[PDB]
Amino acid sequence: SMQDPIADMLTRIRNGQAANKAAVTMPSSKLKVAIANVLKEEGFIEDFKVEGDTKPELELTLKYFQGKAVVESIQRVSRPGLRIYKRKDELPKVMAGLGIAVVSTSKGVMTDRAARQAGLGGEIICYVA
Amino acid sequence: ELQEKLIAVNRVSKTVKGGRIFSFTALTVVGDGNGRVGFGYGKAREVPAAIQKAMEKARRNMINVALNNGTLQHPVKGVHTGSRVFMQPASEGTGIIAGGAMRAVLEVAGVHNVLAKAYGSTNPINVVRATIDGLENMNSPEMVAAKRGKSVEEIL
Amino acid sequence: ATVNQLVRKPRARKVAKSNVPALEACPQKRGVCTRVYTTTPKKPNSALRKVCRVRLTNGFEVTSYIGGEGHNLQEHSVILIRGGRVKDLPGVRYHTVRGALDCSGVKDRKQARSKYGVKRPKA
Amino acid sequence: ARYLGPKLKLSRREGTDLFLKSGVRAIDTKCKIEQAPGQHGARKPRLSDYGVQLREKQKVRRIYGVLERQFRNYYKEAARLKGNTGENLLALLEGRLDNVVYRMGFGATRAEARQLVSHKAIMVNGRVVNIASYQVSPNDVVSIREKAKKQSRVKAALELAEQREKPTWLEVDAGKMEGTFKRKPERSDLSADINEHLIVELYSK
Amino acid sequence: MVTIRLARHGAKKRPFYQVVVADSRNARNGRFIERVGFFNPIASEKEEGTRLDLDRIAHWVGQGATISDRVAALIKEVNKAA
Amino acid sequence: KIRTLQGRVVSDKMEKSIVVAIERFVKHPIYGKFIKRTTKLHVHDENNECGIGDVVEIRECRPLSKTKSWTLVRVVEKAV
RNA sequence: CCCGCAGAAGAAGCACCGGCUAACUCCGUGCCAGCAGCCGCGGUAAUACGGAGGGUGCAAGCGUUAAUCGGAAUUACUGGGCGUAAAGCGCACGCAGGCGGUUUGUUAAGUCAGAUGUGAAAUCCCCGGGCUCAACCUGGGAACUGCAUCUGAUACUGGCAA
RNA sequence: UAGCUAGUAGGUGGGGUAACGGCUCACCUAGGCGACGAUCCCUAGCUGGUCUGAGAGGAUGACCAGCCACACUGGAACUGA
Ligand SMILES: [Mg+2]
Ligand SMILES: [Mg+2]
Ligand SMILES: [Mg+2]
Ligand SMILES: [Mg+2]
Ligand SMILES: [Mg+2]
Ligand SMILES: [Mg+2]
Ligand SMILES: [Mg+2]
Ligand SMILES: [Mg+2]
Ligand SMILES: [Mg+2]
Ligand SMILES: [Mg+2]
Ligand SMILES: [Mg+2]
Ligand SMILES: [Mg+2]
Ligand SMILES: [Mg+2]
Ligand SMILES: [Mg+2]
Ligand SMILES: [Mg+2]
Ligand SMILES: [Mg+2]
Ligand SMILES: [Mg+2]
Ligand SMILES: [Mg+2]
Ligand SMILES: [Mg+2]
Ligand SMILES: [Mg+2]
Ligand SMILES: [Mg+2]
Ligand SMILES: [Mg+2]
Ligand SMILES: [Mg+2]
Ligand SMILES: [Mg+2]
Ligand SMILES: [Mg+2]
Ligand SMILES: [Mg+2]
Ligand SMILES: [Mg+2]
Ligand SMILES: [Mg+2]
Repeated sequence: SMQDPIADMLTRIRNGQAANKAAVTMPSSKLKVAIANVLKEEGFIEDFKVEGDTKPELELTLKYFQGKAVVESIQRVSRPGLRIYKRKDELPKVMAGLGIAVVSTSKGVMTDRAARQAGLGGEIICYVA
Repeated sequence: ELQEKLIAVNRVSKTVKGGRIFSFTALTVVGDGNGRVGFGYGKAREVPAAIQKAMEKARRNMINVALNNGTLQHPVKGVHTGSRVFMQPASEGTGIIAGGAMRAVLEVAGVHNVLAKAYGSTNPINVVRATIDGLENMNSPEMVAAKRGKSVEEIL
Repeated sequence: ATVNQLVRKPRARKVAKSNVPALEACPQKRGVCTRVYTTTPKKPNSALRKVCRVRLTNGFEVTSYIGGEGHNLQEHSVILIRGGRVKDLPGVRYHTVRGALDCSGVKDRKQARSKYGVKRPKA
Repeated sequence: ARYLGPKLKLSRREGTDLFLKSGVRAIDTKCKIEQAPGQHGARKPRLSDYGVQLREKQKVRRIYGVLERQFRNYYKEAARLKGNTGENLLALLEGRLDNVVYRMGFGATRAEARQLVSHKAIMVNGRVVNIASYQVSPNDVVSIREKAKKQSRVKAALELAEQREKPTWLEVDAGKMEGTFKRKPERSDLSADINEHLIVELYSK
Repeated sequence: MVTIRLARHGAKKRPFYQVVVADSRNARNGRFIERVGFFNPIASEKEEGTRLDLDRIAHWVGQGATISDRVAALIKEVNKAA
Repeated sequence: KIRTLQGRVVSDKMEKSIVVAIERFVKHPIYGKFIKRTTKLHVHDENNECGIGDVVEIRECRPLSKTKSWTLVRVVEKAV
């Protein structure tokens, strides 16, 4: 069974970057758009779109740079078997600041850099380095 | 400018109809004092002819490392076949906290302040390959500005 | 391995033993000699190793190597043992202290001399 | 607590002059400086990692005359202070009282600068101080006191102290025999053939 | 009863005296309710050696604490100083 | 105002008394997993209103018995 | 603590030197006498045993044994593995347990933020202060990862509902 | 070591204590605890701390300070805040 529909979103990115896929398609969700919005404003993916009325279907336009993948590493952290919460001074750094860590804070999902500024921590989603 | 260090020298053998025949592997590493680092491997019947070949094969297949001031830019890992290797940036005062063949490839590289650890095998041949593997995928504060179409100050 | 498997049954550490069980976490023990004898070692070595059989105060009956060249031990002698095994003699786990309580030191010794219980010669 | 063996026998093991003699006469006329001491001294075997980490650490102890448990604590106090550990270490050695007596030239060598201190002939802030290991904050004036200000060896050592290259960061007089510790030394004004980072990596195991 | 007394916490030949609010049945260097100051007889010049939190000493006396005979000289001194 | 606790009725076979298991949901001190824990309490109910499966809310009081120092306040979710 | 006097006087040992591991040569034995933490040494040229000269390391201490943790990612939460090196139950069904697609509302248990009450002193750390320096002693903080309580957030997990 | 428990588990009333309470007794009910480890055996004074380690941890509880227990062994009360 699909226990973890967010780890499949990161897996389908990670697998498509190694296959030089122009785009990856997947089922849509409310949580998948908020992750794919942080993935575009921070710059890792070029575009995202969602089509469908009864059952929507998201589609990420994957991004490449000079012949290699922009998403260099993408990892699940707070899996269904182990949840990870950090206070606002316990927030992780990924690649010494040269890579973001998508966090679920109470004012919407944002990055870790934006969540230190808000003065509030949250559940860590993933490391997109 | 090409400074040089030889790491290990070991005697190998080979059985024939007559008997056993010996020969000498010699493992080096080179580097100038900034990001260009290389290494070579030569094998011959006699040791001065085999440190010759390894130091000759080291002066080519040099590779660039985007150095920071005297150190790394972020934590990084590197594997080659037996040896997983961790090395970590540091601040001016702690020196090369490393060891083995991992120490020598770090001296001629141009880097002076590391924290580091060797896990797995510490075969000196493979562990110089797992540390070049870790230095080569260390990415600068401006190659990530180029990658996401950004300026460095928006990344800090 | 998995995080539910380490809750229900945690990781368990191997309880390490000791190879000097008659000292019983004591540095030295006083014993009484019961047989002085010699013994040939295992192969590839070849000698006549000088080693006695001691009755310790805590009740244990162990063999104990007598180091150095020449000694003055008899039966019913009262010596002090310390630990550390002689490798090539299978069964010997203890050494004797030369220069402690009945044992005299090595005669004519001038090097590594504290190890063998010899007063400093004045020259 | 002091090295009481031959002086130039330690310079021969390390390789250069550690300045343990006053140098009126030339060191290449008194001891064979580029040979190790002993029967097997001319042979130079190839030295390892632990050799050159230890040889560098012995070289900086033997210049200044500190022993090991007191030199071990200079490493744990250089590391505790803020900033660069190995550069903090030399600033501790350069704050000893028998070193200020040698940088101000009141003694001939660092041991005769020590025995000026060891026999109660050195004031600090107008107070008699006996210890060779008094750490000196800046602005602390240090002087020959009036008890020993006529000794035949102090101004005879100032004739040597002109011949040595003067330290930048201090001040001293020729007739008044007082000296001011104006600041603690910058690293570039220390000698640059001391490989201070090897001592760090030896202790930082 | 609750008392304000001294407590010897120093090195040998160099006494230092923590003044502490304690229950009077305990030991000298043992259990106490509240540290309310200190006193040093081997104090130097140009520094402080005798400091007493008087906001609490007036509290506990009106509560009903007693005062040591030696503290009652230190309250006599600091009420010369100001 | 009062430090109160919900719980679940586990048995009510002794009279003017109920036993109440109170679930708590607390992290592990090593692994970081969350684990359901269970605390039973003997509760004094007067007038014998509680039955099995019934959620209840309780409060702490003076000791009524050897094992009984909790008393309820109200009842929710009687039925199935 | 200080002032003086006479006098270099009264005041240096312990381990180690084949590789690991800083430090090498002659002579004595001759698989003997011995060494030894591991690998190993000794059967007639022993940088390995015993003595010497020389050297190295620490030093009023230096060794040895005992005990602890570290190296050991060698019980791995951080942080390992299971085709052949040890390691997938012979195969299955299934209760407790673990985990659970997608939208909306509500709730606020987990989660998060701030405040309050407690977290003894000493110790650890930071910046100072005093014994000639140091050890040692003391002033102010910081810390004490926690726990309760009150108000607020609602992204995510749980509860209830469609 | 997988079953343990009869004042045992709760109820009502009398006594009792400085005070709540099976604390004690009479009477009723037939419960209570346990796989989230009851019972049983082996060991052990607890903490603030200490030692080790980059950390997470692992080992430890000598001095100093907090709390408990005993005063030759096994029992018992008296006087008194
Ligand atoms: Mg290995
Ligand atoms: Mg020796
Ligand atoms: Mg430092
Ligand atoms: Mg050897
Ligand atoms: Mg060597
Ligand atoms: Mg030997
Ligand atoms: Mg032969
Ligand atoms: Mg010979
Ligand atoms: Mg471990
Ligand atoms: Mg071990
Ligand atoms: Mg393995
Ligand atoms: Mg197998
Ligand atoms: Mg199978
Ligand atoms: Mg099945
Ligand atoms: Mg769900
Ligand atoms: Mg909450
Ligand atoms: Mg909170
Ligand atoms: Mg404290
Ligand atoms: Mg001071
Ligand atoms: Mg919610
Ligand atoms: Mg929901
Ligand atoms: Mg009753
Ligand atoms: Mg009553
Ligand atoms: Mg006991
Ligand atoms: Mg470690
Ligand atoms: Mg007795
Ligand atoms: Mg009794
Ligand atoms: Mg009375």
